[PDB]
Amino acid sequence: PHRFRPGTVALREIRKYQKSTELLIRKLPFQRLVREIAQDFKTDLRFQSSAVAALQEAAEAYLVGLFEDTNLCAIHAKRVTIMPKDIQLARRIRGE
Amino acid sequence: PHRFRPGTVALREIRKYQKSTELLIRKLPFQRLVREIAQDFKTDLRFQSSAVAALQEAAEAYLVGLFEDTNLCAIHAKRVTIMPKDIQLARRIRGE
Amino acid sequence: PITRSSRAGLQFPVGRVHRLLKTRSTAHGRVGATAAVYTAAILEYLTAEVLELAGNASKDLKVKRISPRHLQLAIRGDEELDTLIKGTIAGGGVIPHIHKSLI
Amino acid sequence: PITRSSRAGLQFPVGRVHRLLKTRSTAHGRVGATAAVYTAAILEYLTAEVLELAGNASKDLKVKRISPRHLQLAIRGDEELDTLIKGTIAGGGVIPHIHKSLI
Amino acid sequence: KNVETYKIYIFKVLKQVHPDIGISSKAMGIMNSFINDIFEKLAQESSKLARYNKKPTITSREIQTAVRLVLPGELAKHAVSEGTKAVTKFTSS
Amino acid sequence: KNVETYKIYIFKVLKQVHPDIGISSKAMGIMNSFINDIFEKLAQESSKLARYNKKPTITSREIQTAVRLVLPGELAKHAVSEGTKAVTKFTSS
Amino acid sequence: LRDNIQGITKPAIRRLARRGGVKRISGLIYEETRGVLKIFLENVIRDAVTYTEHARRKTVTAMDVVYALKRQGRTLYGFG
Amino acid sequence: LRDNIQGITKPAIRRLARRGGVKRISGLIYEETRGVLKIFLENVIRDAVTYTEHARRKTVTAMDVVYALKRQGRTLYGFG
DNA sequence: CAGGATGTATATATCTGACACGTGCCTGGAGACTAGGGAGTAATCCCCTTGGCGGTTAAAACGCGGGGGACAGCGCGTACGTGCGTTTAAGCGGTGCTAGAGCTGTCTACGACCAATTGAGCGGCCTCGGCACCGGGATTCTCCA
DNA sequence: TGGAGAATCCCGGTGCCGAGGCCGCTCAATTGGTCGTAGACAGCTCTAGCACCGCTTAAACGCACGTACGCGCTGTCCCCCGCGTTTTAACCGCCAAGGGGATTACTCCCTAGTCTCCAGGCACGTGTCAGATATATACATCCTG
Repeated sequence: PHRFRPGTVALREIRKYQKSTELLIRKLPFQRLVREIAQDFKTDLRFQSSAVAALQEAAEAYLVGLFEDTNLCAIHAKRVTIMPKDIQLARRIRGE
Repeated sequence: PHRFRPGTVALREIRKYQKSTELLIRKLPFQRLVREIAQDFKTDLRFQSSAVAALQEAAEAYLVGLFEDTNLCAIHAKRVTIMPKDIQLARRIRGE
Repeated sequence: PITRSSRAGLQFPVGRVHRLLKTRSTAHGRVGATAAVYTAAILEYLTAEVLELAGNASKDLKVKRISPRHLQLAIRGDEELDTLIKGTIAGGGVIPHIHKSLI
Repeated sequence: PITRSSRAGLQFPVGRVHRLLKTRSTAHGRVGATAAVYTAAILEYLTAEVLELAGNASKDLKVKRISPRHLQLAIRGDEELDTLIKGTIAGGGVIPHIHKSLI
Repeated sequence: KNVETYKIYIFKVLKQVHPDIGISSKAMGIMNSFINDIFEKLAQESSKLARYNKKPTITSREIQTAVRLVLPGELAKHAVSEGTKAVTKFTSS
Repeated sequence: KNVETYKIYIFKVLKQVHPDIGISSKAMGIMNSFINDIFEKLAQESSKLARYNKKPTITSREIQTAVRLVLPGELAKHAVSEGTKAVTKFTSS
Repeated sequence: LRDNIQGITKPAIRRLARRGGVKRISGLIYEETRGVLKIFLENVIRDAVTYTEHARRKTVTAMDVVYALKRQGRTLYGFG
Repeated sequence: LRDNIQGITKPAIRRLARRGGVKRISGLIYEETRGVLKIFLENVIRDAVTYTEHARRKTVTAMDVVYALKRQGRTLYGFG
């Protein structure tokens, strides 16, 4: 069997997803989530498709930046595995 | 001798300086530093005293906030002593 | 002649806010008096809230006068005002807090 | 009729920038034509810089067309433009960077 | 020249809220600066809203939307309620 | 309706800088948004400068100072030089 | 439209982390990321819905989303 | 003027860290803090001098400093 | 526990400058009237939203082996806290003065406003080449040896 | 290194649809002229920013001691990673329905502009009292035992 060492495939995905520019979250679940969230502010809202697309790009960019900061925090604590404490520290420093 | 354990006077100083509102940096050295820095942008500049005072308050508030973030980072790495890497991480996450 | 502030039940000046809005309007824009009443009322409400919190903080410290320290305590003690007021208060100091693991 | 853009040697429209400034000026303010020329020159220079970096990035990738990926690479590859342009480029991706300790 | 401020109105509000508590000059200046900042933010948001909708007139609707955008949560809700009450009283008088 | 954008001028600048290089529509939209953002920042800074000194007129000096405030470092230096060059060329004609 | 927050699957969060350079991901990271994303979307959607309601519209336009992102210092290029 | 950055003495930096809740301080923290403070002052003073030069003045006023601080999202209250 | 020293907390008289108040005046708010431009409302249409159905593969979900990373424990030596003698420069007070901020007066360069004109710019249509997709060959990287 | 094997780069061929160009038309830039205005400059005043000197003393500094903490090393285990098999719902494609957003027209009403009047809000001046200061003093805490 071509059993790879734990981490090699992770590095391959890291290299592959950094060179691509496609959206990573599935479109329909994100659209459903956006509609559910907007249901709390105003009922029976209609969403333009470009609005959902822009929301998806914004959310993905925000999450990528947050994960970059989280990885920095994880490296700071002499770890390679990110943890919820890392995300909490990153968001606290950013002022969120 | 009343030799205190290290860190007790540190805690007392933390308690004492947090309840006060006085400026911590000496006024004259800060004024000299501000004049030296401004010498690079325009020669023979005069400084209103209130301008130097406002600069001092802004600088002290900024440094206190930076040290709060640095302490957060140091506690994250399971340490009580802040290090330059903590300041660097804080300034990186803040976007500085 | 009665003032617009008295007409709307506000301590803040409706006329001055209207004039400031007209001065700050871009490209010969128009401003209604109702907008001035709304803005004056909201400024008065924010003043009342911040002053109430500051007076509570001052009373907690057994001091009869509001100081920048009390303003800092009141602003950082309320989540909404902390979110709204991100500026630096000169002479306000910091809220005394020490981490659990630091003791 | 020689256009102001041709008079100032700029590709960008001086007249349109002047009109935009006039309809953006607050409180019936005045705008001089020199301000419009200066602003048009600034916009043209920024366009030229960004397009030069993007074209270099596209040439490095052996393509004849600039895409949002090349714009992202050009913007984040220059410190000054990175500082100036903090917005999110849709479809730009991220600059490939793997931290040293992960290998 | 005379410099216009909000000190008198802040003092009236303070006497309404805390009749027996005074305010220092530095605290009064800080309050005036805070009110100026809030007014500037509201005016900027109202101008942006007017520009977006191609509506040259700024009315109570624009101020309400600016308050909802700028002020956070329950503070925005209570501010909107106070503004609505003030506008209703002004129109009824 | 007619939507006014900088697409033609951006294309002209590109053909001046890279004659043989083309550009996609999405990149054009992104660049147009970027130019609009920069123009908005410059206009806001110029308005603040005019308000601060009680000058109702926004002349080239206000734009120059707003650029020194907004663009960073060597980019600001080159932009100021280019703007001064264009202003001199416009005046000399 | 209920509890569609689980629609952001673990592979999707893993891909997002991989694009950001993350090598290993803990178990609770998915829940933490879902909460953070929900908060961010709540803020942006609230601002966009306020913009839409002011314009007396019932359709949330992409341009309102661009404005909402611009207000919070997260300018987006390409949709406006 | 030269080497005036050393006028921000180590006791002053220690007091600033104490106000920030710091219990233990490293040796290189003083030089790091001096560099960071120099950068911050460079930015603020550059903006303030730009504002002063626009007003055709040679004297930097508190208004210029306040505007420079406001531009960088560091609004200061207590000086106008 | 338990005593010794202690810095901080508590109480009180001093005063002292900082806050609340009184007065001139002048500038901005209020009242009234006019013109007109912008907001409110209604009708229309068209395309842009939502909803639904078939298929079906590519992705998500679930099991399972397992090895590598997180974390606890221990030693250790090195850097930082603490206290003291001392001196070095900051702070207070005063003085001496001149650069420069601030207000006022002119007036001429310059920008707002309107009308006519025309050419630049924008919307719609067509095409062909650069880029994307599918498949294969060669190149590079990795685990196990 | 070596080999076996997977991943990826490259190389090609074909398609396909998006960019660049062309044309009608439109509406805003341009030019000319007038008229007000504001900012560039000169001038005077008077305020404070700079410089200096003298003295005091509190803080910075250098040093010596000690000990707590950062860090390296080792072991344990548990928990994500990699891979295989099942399932499931996302996406493409197509079709229906309707609703609401954008446009146009009418109306009317609400605000800018101008003039007059007056009162309230802002510089200037004054009294007195709440808190900072100095001194005395109680008390809960740290440390060493």
